[PDB]
Amino acid sequence: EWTGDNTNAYYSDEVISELHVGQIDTSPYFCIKTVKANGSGIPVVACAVSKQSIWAPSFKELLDQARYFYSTGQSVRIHVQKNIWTYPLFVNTFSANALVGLSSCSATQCFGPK
Amino acid sequence: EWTGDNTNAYYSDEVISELHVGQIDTSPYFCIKTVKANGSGIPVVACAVSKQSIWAPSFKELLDQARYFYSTGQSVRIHVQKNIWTYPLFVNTFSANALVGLSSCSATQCFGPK
Amino acid sequence: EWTGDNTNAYYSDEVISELHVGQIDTSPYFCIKTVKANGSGIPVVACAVSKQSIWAPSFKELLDQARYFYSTGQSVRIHVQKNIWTYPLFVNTFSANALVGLSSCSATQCFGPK
Amino acid sequence: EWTGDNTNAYYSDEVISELHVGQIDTSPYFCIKTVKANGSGIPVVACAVSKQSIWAPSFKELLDQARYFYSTGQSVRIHVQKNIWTYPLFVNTFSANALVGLSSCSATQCFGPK
Amino acid sequence: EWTGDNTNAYYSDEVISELHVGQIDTSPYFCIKTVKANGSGIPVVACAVSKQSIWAPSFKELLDQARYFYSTGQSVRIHVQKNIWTYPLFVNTFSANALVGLSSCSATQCFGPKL
Repeated sequence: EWTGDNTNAYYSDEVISELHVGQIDTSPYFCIKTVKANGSGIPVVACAVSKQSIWAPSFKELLDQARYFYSTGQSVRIHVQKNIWTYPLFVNTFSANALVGLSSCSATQCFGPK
Repeated sequence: EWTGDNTNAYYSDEVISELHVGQIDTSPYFCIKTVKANGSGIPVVACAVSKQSIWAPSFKELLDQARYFYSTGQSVRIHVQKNIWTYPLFVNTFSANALVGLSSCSATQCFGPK
Repeated sequence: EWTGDNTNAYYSDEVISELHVGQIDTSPYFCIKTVKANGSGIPVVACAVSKQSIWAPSFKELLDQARYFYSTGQSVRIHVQKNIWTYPLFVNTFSANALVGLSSCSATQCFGPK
Repeated sequence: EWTGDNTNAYYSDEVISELHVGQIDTSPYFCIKTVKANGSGIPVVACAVSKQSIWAPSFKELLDQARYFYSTGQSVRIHVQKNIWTYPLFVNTFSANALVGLSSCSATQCFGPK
Repeated sequence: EWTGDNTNAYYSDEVISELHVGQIDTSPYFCIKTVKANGSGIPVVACAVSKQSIWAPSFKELLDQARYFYSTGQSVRIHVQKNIWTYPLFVNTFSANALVGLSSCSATQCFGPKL
């Protein structure tokens, strides 16, 4: 598995606009909301859940990095794997996307897989 | 269990105004105090205790997130479970509320369950 | 045991003026110096020793919180247990006080036990 | 082995211009892009993979230090070992350089091996 | 052993002017360069190596603290044990000093062991 696998989805030139932390079924988790920096498009929602999914090893790295990029409001590419979380009420509040990666974006390019 | 369960309570458009750390019965703990950004209402007090209650696994995550929102002073939704802590001098100093989640808010919406 | 036990001492409306990190007998330790915000009185010195005493589990939490309040210079309540540390030159350089809690005091009262 | 070994390469007076975090084969990883502070030359790309290569033990230290130097925009010397990473798609997006060390610089010199 | 043992050395009112992170012989390490705030004397270099020397338990504590003091530029007292590291090339680039403690200073006194 890799953040960059073409079975994962990504969204470029986004800003993390909201951050949430909680717990589900013994797992601390966090979710982020991101919107296009130019103000267009539809928001993206993705979550990371501690000890849950193949992406569990990266939970702390992603939490720390989402925190940083959130605090600067800088433009980023968000990488997700769709249809991972299955609790329907959780999915309805947030989404089923597992967050799998984060890349800074310049005015010209995003530093990550495409 | 989930932050979003309707057996938990929540308060929106609050700011973390005080923060305390300590230890009880060999467990690190922290408490926060939040007030409405607009000055109305009464304060919310909630505590997390590192090896107590079902919310134990997210102690560190909530401590780090509470520090972040405290240092920025931004408006948040605080999620609590009432009537958890039982030590009377502790409850009277702070409250019986366990802290179970923190959601950032924009001017119009809070990014978390409701 | 609890930060708020009446066998412990506390000093309100202080600021953290100095911070030291070191090691003794294979244990990381830190100490802080605090003074009344208003200049009155004498300083308080207290240390946490990572591997020693019932307060050991709270070492990291206390160090992280000591660092943050040190960096802001905001008013705090410092909570200590007196006469616990024993190495004579250590006590004489610093003190025999264990640091057992830190409360913010940005308001009328400090947010912690008294 | 050592960051300063003959058989590693280094590039001085660089600024960390991009940062990416992800996961590959159960291992969190991060990559950075650096460019010369004075605008000259060609960008350097280097990655660290938490469970892989002889540099694995330093993953957390390098991640934290890369993050700090990124957040400050300050001039650094970057040390890499060439031809480490093998997954072709990964190398194409980023590079095969393993990050093995970061050194801060002043105007004239960098504090690290030469 | 103790940071404050009189067999250790210390340098008061120093500014942490450079910082380096790397790896050696399986261990993450970091080194710092300090200079007297008043401009006098010679720079001090000291290093901490994860899981090496008696001071290994304090590696993360000292790294975090060295980062903080490095980022502020404030005046500090640096405590070292001399002649600890033996890698020849490593010592040539940096020094043999193990970092064993850091103390903040006011303009008139450092909050740490002396003598």
